Amino acid sequence: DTICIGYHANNSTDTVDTVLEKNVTVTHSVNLLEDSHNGKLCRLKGIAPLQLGKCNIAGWLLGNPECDPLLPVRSWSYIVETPNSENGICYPGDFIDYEELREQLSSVSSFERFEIFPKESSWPNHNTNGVTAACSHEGKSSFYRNLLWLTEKEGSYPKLKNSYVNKKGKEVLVLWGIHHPPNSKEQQNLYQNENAYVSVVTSNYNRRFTPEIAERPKVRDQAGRMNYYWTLLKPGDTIIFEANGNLIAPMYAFALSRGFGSGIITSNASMHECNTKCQTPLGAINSSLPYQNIHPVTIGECPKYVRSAKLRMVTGLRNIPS
Amino acid sequence: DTICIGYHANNSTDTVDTVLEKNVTVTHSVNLLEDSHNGKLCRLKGIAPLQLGKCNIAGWLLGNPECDPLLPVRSWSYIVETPNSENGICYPGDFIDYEELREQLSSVSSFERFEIFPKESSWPNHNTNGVTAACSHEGKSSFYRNLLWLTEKEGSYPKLKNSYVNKKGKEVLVLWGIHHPPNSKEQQNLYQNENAYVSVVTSNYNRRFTPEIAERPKVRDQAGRMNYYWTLLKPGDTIIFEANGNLIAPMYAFALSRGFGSGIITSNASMHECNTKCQTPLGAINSSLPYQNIHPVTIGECPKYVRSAKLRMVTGLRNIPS
Amino acid sequence: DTICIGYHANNSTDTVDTVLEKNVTVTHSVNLLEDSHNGKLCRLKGIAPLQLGKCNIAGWLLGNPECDPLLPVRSWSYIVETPNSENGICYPGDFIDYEELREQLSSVSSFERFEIFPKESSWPNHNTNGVTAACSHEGKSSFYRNLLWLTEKEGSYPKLKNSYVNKKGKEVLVLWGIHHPPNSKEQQNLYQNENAYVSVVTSNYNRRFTPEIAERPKVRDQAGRMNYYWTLLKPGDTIIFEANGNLIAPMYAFALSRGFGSGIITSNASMHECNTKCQTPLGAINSSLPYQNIHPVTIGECPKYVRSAKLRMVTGLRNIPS
Amino acid sequence: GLFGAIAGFIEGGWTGMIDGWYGYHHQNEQGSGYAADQKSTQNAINGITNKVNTVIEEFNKLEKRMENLNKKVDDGFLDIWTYNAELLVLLENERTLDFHDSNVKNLYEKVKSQLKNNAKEIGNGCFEFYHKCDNECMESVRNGTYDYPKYSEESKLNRE
Amino acid sequence: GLFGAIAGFIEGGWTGMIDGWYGYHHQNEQGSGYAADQKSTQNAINGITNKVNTVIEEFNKLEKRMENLNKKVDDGFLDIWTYNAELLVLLENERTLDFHDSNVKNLYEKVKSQLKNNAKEIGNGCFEFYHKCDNECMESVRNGTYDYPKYSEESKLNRE
Amino acid sequence: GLFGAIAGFIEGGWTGMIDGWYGYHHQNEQGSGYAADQKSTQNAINGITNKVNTVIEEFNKLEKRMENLNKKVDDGFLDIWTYNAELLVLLENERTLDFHDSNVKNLYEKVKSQLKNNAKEIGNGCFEFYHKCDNECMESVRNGTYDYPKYSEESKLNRE
Amino acid sequence: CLYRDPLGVAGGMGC
Amino acid sequence: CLYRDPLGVAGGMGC
Amino acid sequence: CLYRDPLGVAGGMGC
Ligand SMILES: *[C@@H]1O[C@H](CO[C@@H]2O[C@@H](C)[C@@H](O)[C@@H](O)[C@@H]2O)[C@@H](O[C@@H]2O[C@H](CO)[C@@H](O[C@@H]3O[C@H](CO)[C@@H](O)[C@H](O[C@H]4O[C@H](CO)[C@@H](O)[C@H](O)[C@@H]4O)[C@@H]3O)[C@H](O)[C@H]2NC(C)=O)[C@H](O[C@@H]2O[C@@H](C)[C@@H](O)[C@@H](O)[C@@H]2O)[C@H]1NC(C)=O
Ligand SMILES: *[C@@H]1O[C@H](CO[C@@H]2O[C@@H](C)[C@@H](O)[C@@H](O)[C@@H]2O)[C@@H](O[C@@H]2O[C@H](CO)[C@@H](O[C@@H]3O[C@H](CO)[C@@H](O)[C@H](O[C@H]4O[C@H](CO)[C@@H](O)[C@H](O)[C@@H]4O)[C@@H]3O)[C@H](O)[C@H]2NC(C)=O)[C@H](O[C@@H]2O[C@@H](C)[C@@H](O)[C@@H](O)[C@@H]2O)[C@H]1NC(C)=O
Ligand SMILES: *[C@@H]1O[C@H](CO[C@@H]2O[C@@H](C)[C@@H](O)[C@@H](O)[C@@H]2O)[C@@H](O[C@@H]2O[C@H](CO)[C@@H](O[C@@H]3O[C@H](CO)[C@@H](O)[C@H](O[C@H]4O[C@H](CO)[C@@H](O)[C@H](O)[C@@H]4O)[C@@H]3O)[C@H](O)[C@H]2NC(C)=O)[C@H](O[C@@H]2O[C@@H](C)[C@@H](O)[C@@H](O)[C@@H]2O)[C@H]1NC(C)=O
Ligand SMILES: *[C@@H]1O[C@H](CO)[C@@H](O)[C@H](O)[C@H]1NC(C)=O
Ligand SMILES: *[C@@H]1O[C@H](CO)[C@@H](O)[C@H](O)[C@H]1NC(C)=O
Ligand SMILES: *[C@@H]1O[C@H](CO)[C@@H](O)[C@H](O)[C@H]1NC(C)=O
Ligand SMILES: *[C@@H]1O[C@H](CO)[C@@H](O)[C@H](O)[C@H]1NC(C)=O
Ligand SMILES: *[C@@H]1O[C@H](CO)[C@@H](O)[C@H](O)[C@H]1NC(C)=O
Ligand SMILES: *[C@@H]1O[C@H](CO)[C@@H](O)[C@H](O)[C@H]1NC(C)=O
Repeated sequence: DTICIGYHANNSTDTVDTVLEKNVTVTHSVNLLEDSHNGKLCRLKGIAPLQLGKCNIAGWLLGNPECDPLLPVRSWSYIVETPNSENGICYPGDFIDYEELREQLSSVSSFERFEIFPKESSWPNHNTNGVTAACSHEGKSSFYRNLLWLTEKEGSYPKLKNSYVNKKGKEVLVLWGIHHPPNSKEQQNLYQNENAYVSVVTSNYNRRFTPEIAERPKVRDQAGRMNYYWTLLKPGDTIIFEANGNLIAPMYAFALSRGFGSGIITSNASMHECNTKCQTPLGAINSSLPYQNIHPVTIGECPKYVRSAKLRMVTGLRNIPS
Repeated sequence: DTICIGYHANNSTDTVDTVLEKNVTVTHSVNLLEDSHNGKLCRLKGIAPLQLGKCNIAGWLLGNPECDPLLPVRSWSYIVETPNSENGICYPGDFIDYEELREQLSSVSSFERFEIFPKESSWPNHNTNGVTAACSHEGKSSFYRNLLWLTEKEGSYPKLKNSYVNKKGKEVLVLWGIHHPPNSKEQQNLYQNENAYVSVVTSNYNRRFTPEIAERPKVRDQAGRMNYYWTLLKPGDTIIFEANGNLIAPMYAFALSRGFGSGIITSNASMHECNTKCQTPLGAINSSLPYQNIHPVTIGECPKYVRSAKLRMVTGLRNIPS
Repeated sequence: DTICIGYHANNSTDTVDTVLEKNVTVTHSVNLLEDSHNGKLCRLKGIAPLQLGKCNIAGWLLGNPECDPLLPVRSWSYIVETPNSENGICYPGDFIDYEELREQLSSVSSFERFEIFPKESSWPNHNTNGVTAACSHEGKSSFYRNLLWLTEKEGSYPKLKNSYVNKKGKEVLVLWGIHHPPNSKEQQNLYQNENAYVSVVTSNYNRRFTPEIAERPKVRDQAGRMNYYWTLLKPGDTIIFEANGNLIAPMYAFALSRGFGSGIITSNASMHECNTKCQTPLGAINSSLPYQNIHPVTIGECPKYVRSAKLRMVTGLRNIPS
Repeated sequence: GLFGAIAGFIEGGWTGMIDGWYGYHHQNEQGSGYAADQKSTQNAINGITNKVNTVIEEFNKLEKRMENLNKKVDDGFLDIWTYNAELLVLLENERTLDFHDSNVKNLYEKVKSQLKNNAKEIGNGCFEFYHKCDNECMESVRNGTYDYPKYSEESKLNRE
Repeated sequence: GLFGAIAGFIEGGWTGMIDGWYGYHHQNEQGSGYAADQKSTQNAINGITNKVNTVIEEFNKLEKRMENLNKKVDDGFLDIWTYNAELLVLLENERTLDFHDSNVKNLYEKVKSQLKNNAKEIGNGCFEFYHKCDNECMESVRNGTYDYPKYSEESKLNRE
Repeated sequence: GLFGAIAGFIEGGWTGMIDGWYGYHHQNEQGSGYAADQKSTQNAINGITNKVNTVIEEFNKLEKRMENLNKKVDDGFLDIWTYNAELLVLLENERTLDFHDSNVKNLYEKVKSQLKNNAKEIGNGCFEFYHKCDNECMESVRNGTYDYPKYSEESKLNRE
Repeated sequence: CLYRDPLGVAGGMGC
Repeated sequence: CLYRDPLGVAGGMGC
Repeated sequence: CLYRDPLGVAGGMGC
């Protein structure tokens, strides 16, 4: 009669590494690394992302005409640019502190787009119908939906002053532009005053702008330029615009709501009616395991990105069947 | 006759965690985590902190009248602002490169406040008695103790030029202001010259300033503004002020001594006659253990901050009394 | 008859540390820490570094005359400044965005220095022979080799305009200067026009400059100053210079080739005909071990810097000879 | 392995022991078969479960320095977490295999300590009884209640 | 535990052994009592002491990117050091308990190796002598100087 | 040490065993000498080799905040990597010494298990045979092919 | 059908 | 009263 | 002359 002590073996082919030995076959192991994605853009907490498509953040917020389908979207779980996000500033120029503006939008989960200065009541004694072929739409010259090109009327551009008081209970993003014509003749044809100025002031913002006339290498058929500026008007505060030329005035502004856990990613993936807790630019990934090697850029409740190709912990025994 | 081998047990209720098991009762253990503070602000190496109280760094260094009790303090182990640190710039405006100035002060362990430009000998043919209700004291209009409001005298503001040579053997912090009146009438009433300029130059600093007249939303009863500027004048170098208007001139400046291990914290705690090696904004903490979970902001020789609620190492045995 | 089980001992004096015990003598161990250097500057992949010697990056790229031996060097494995790297801006002034320029050069592995604007054909009706004693050479007044001091001719400084189209297939670094004379008399003697301007524009760069006349504390015998500016002209783009005074014009520019693994170090070590995979400012080091304690600044394929004085792993046994 | 049992003096595992991680094979007149030690298997599952749960818990063109600092931060954190993840898994895998080895060794020694000189220790994990050990006897060995005095006389006669 | 002694074949600890971490209980005609093994206790204190000593050694509104980079750095370092602290303590606690287990196991085996077949090994940490073992005999066992030939004949007669 | 053999029941090492890490010393009528156990030595070299291979795989004056953030990043990474390097080496050194201890212990137990009561276990790593064990016999012990039944009768007579 | 294995670190145990 | 325990990793040992 | 030790973690073994 005999009794023997022994241990379990099976047909597992799982392998793990240790410090003393590589590729040990074991009876049971656990993968610790998410290493697949579903190739889709998905909702977070039931909320879809804002897909800018062929537009970038500048084209969206200025209202580049080619971005009209974006205008009514009011809330999103993250912002998606494409490699094709080309429609931005259609009249060439510099977007001042653009990267800071993107950083601000990265924590915005919704906003209200509203008329800060109605077109036909805010700027008496000026023309408000300026368009340009650089911002075309339907093969016709057009302009930013959220700004307004003020020009002389009846050979005169009187000094203007207008103000807006923020009674939204939320920060208001205000954008405007300054036109820099290529030569003095265009300056006088558009704004009459050669030594024009613009002033924009809040309680905690102030800047003066001048025509800065200069002939530039042409971009999109324009020797002149338009610079773009923004500020965040805090609740209760007033913004004041003063000008005798060159102002590309605000028309629509944005009352901002802040949220946690948003961001901006660039992705070639398509939206589907899927749901995830963790989105990457390649696709959605699961969130149960501690690590992932799909992509360093993630949105949501996500595993930690690592470079590892394999992370596998043994739970069972060294497997020695026979 | 018998002999048995065994091990110690006792009445310890200490518990520790391992990888295989949680909450193991052991005969002896050591806490590795400082998890209490004394609720006080304390001295470091016998040196008390500078308590700005109701003032911030701007109010202290400009000499906002409400900060007069701070004027004679010459050395400190760290700088403490309160949630009530409100008295700062009393005449509204922008403090240019303020955050860099705070960063500089974070390594200053003492200074000498001295007269760089005596009031009644430095600015002949100008008035030096300008005050404002925005900087009130004893219910009377007043002004920064370290600056001087130069205005026209007998209907004239002649061009001024003065210089100071740094013979302190140490860097000298020089602060000044530029006044931007709300309208041209105040500009001419105060400084006579409508197209006034200010020039401030050292060997490695140069800046020109202009009136920048503009009507702003009122802050503290002022439609005008005052911007504040600073530079560090290196030993042996000269600073030169030139102006025909708008200069808020330096009167007192600071010869700086640098030290290691200082900093700026915000705290609601009160000073006591206690001594520590490690100060946090909640209170002083001991320094013997490797980790602490009281606060990430520390001054002195301190344990490392961690999020952990418990860090306890077993030294004795698994405790199995019976 | 007997048989015994036992283990190896020898005359090793190697010691290692464990968690329970320090200074354990073992029969064999491995050093994990590179702790010596060869005291030399060496080649990387057969390519020598650029030794700026007594010049800094500014003196090299502007062509300070005292840096003439550097002019023909076209490729390098890293850039070496010395504690004696003094020859830089010889006419005093500010080098705008200098640190960003250094950062750009840190990834340049070669360039082509070429004439962007030939001296005697680019600026008709202006003198091109301006020199200064602040930039002396052979005891004679001289000037930057890569820039050109344009001055009035026959009592006149007509408005100039010239352009360069980048057909290099690579980014072109363009440098220029703006002169700020000490007083209005020198301004008119040199450039005739008191209200002079300079304009520099590319497609993605634009800046206007003015004389900014001001008397400064003298540096290198100069009450005036010269500010230095640069931009990267992308392939296919055009740079345009326009001026009626004060322009220190580009003459030579640099077509840049980018590489990985370069950098800028400061070193007192001398070049030798040696080869390494890892260079530090103290000397070259080997690359076989995982860690090194020679210096945190390294160029090449290098071990990781640590503060440790000893890192030694036991491979053999606790050594108990007897 | 560190404790000498798995891939050691017990050279291989048992595909026939399907119902646990460690256990027994017996042979007597009533037959043969495998039986897991359920107590040691459950205890090991508890420990490995706790171990697994413990493990599973833009810049513009003139801002290149800030861009490179951001990249240094991202790359350095990634280096550290890749290192931490891979090293913890290697170390814990070594410890898990040694834990199983220890569990087998301890079970073997518990049987050896019950049987004393009422069985011969072969050295491959097996014991050959010096007395007839029927199913109740085998179960007493597996359950830690083996009665050495009951069989000592028969065994001493056979051990001779 | 890994070495099978603590909470293993020696099922519980001794509140009566107050003067050390590991040691002995004896019973003979002269009486009974607990005695720490002072050498193994002191050695363990030395090792645990070395282990403990080893363990105990603003932005403005247009600078949000720099503020967030600073926060990323602070948060990432905090994550890493919280992880490092907690993991080192878990790993070292496991190793400390296994160290104590090993120390008990080694002391048990040292006694077993001195006594050989002059005592019967019960399996609970205890040995029952086959000879009378007075206080000097017990002390020789505790001090590693037990004299097996001195008692082998008496023991063989009793073991029979 | 954890497994009790090195600097334990085998008190010291052998400078005379030059040809391996663990092994044997014998004495019989034909003479004496040291011989490494080549299998266990090679296996240990393989493991330690895998372990070693596993281990071996400006700002301007108005930019002080950015300069200090850069320094915080550099200093924090340096602190972390110095800690990681030193701790991994301490932990792995402890494990290496315990690995060698285990290897010696396992070799000792393999010999003990072959010899059974055909030899007397002294307790210092040595066995004294109850039968004459010539060079072929010694080699069979070293190679794991010792034939206990061949010598059991002679040994039982001498053990008496 | 024998063990409490809520994480499934072991297999089905034949049942 | 028995051991050198300068860190006090063990208790008072009854003395 | 006895072992495969490509890293040289052991000594010369007397040969
Ligand atoms: C690998 O082994 C598996 C079993 O091991 C278990 O599972 C693995 C993953 C691991 O956790 C181990 O630790 C576990 O022990 C195989 O899966 C089993 O396959 C068998 C088939 O042989 C299944 O069984 C049958 O179940 C039927 C329904 O209950 C019974 O009717 C049937 O009885 C007949 O056959 C047997 C002989 O097998 C006779 O003795 C009877 O008298 C009667 O004639 C069997 O009992 C069992 O259910 C499976 N278990 C699991 C957990 O899946 C696996 O085999 C593969 O997978 C199964 C599902 C089928 O697809 C097989 O054809 C296939 O080979 C092994 N894999 C490989 C590649 O060999
Ligand atoms: C927990 O146990 C403690 C003892 O264990 C030691 O300390 C702990 C922390 C740990 O390190 C263990 O490893 C150690 O072994 C208790 O503390 C002891 O309490 C006893 C009281 O019973 C104290 O003793 C007395 O000391 C007096 C002065 O020397 C003696 O006169 C007295 O003798 C009389 O009583 C005894 C019976 O106890 C008789 O046999 C005598 O003949 C005589 O009549 C005792 O010897 C001892 O000094 C304490 N040791 C320490 C280190 O403090 C602890 O008990 C608590 O703490 C003590 C201080 C008192 O407040 C107790 O009332 C109290 O219960 C235990 N704690 C709990 C909660 O039970
Ligand atoms: C430390 O020990 C070394 C040997 O241990 C080996 O190497 C070390 C590093 C470690 O890896 C251990 O694990 C290894 O086992 C010494 O090096 C050896 O020295 C001896 C000298 O005694 C050398 O041997 C001689 O070799 C000659 C050529 O083959 C033989 O002719 C000679 O034979 C004569 O001498 C012997 C007595 O030694 C007689 O028995 C013979 O009959 C005959 O008369 C020897 O065999 C051996 O080659 C060396 N091995 C190595 C690997 O270097 C080392 O000694 C030092 O180093 C050597 C090189 C010489 O410089 C010695 O003088 C010197 O002391 C030890 N070091 C110290 C400080 O003691
Ligand atoms: C482990 O297995 C993988 C895949 O089978 C193989 O690529 C690798 O080389 C193996 N490593 C070793 C050390 O055998
Ligand atoms: C996520 O896990 C589920 C199972 O819970 C699986 O079906 C799905 O494919 C996983 N998703 C990805 C992208 O791997
Ligand atoms: C450990 O004990 C604490 C407090 O007694 C309790 O909160 C926790 O749930 C316990 N954990 C386990 C695993 O029992
Ligand atoms: C610091 O330690 C001392 C004992 O050394 C203790 O009395 C004091 O309360 C501790 N301070 C805090 C804040 O815990
Ligand atoms: C270890 O040895 C070094 C050098 O011999 C010595 O400086 C150090 O103090 C020693 N440490 C201990 C704990 O003995
Ligand atoms: C690098 O290693 C070689 C041996 O491979 C050695 O000769 C040389 O001195 C080493 N260099 C330094 C700087 O230590």
